[PDB]
Amino acid sequence: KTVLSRGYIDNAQFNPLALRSNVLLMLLQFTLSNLKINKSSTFTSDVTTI
Amino acid sequence: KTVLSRGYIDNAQFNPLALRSNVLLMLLQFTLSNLKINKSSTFTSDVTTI
Repeated sequence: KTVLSRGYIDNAQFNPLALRSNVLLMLLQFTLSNLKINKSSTFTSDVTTI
Repeated sequence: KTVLSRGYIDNAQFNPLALRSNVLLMLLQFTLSNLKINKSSTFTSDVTTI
């Protein structure tokens, strides 16, 4: 319910007519919520079995 | 009962001998009442399935 839904839609509903746009925005938020660098951390040598 | 009817006929009658004039005046009022400009308004789309 990112756009074109608030103000008339019910909490339990979604509007199929505006599906693609809302899906697009949700994916966009998913993408933006991951823009970060993969820092390296400390390491330990393992001695456990295989 | 615009003309020729003020104090000549009863409140429940209409003058049959002055019909043309009264009709003409009534139409004239009808015409003058519609002298307006059809202004625009806020157009919008509907997200409804209809």
